[PDB]
Amino acid sequence: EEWYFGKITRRESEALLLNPENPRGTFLVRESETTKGAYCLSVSDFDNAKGLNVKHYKIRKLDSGGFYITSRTQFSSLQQLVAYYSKHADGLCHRLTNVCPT
Ligand SMILES: CC(=O)N[C@@H](Cc1ccc(OP(=O)(O)O)cc1)C(=O)N[C@@H](CCC(=O)O)C(=O)N[C@H](CCC1CCCCC1)C(N)=O
Repeated sequence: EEWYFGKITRRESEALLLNPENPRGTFLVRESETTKGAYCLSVSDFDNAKGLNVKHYKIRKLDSGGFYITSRTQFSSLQQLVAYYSKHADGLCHRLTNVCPT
């Protein structure tokens, strides 16, 4: 239940997002399974080559500071990241739209 999904798997994230009900920009935030201390923004997309597909963006945190996907654009928290990208794609595949249901 969203937007923070905590310790779900990459593949489980993907199975959730890829519900055909879900529009482009459907998203969740999870822990990164593989980088410890990182988080992950997982977003549903579409192209006519791949069809329905998902992109994953690592969210790093500086020790000393803020959260980021790109290091020139930082946030003092995860809700501020999410609020930003809800208004602007700014290099993401798509603007954040629905939170992932379930
Ligand atoms: C295999 C994979 O998904 N890697 C992920 C990263 C990841 C790793 C571990 C995670 O943790 P976990 O193991 O739990 O999933 C979660 C996510 C990945 O590279 N995404 C791509 C972007 C999505 C895509 O275009 O696909 C990525 O960073 N692009 C970078 C940077 C691109 C830019 C684009 C402009 C805005 C700032 C980012 C690159 N190439 O310069």
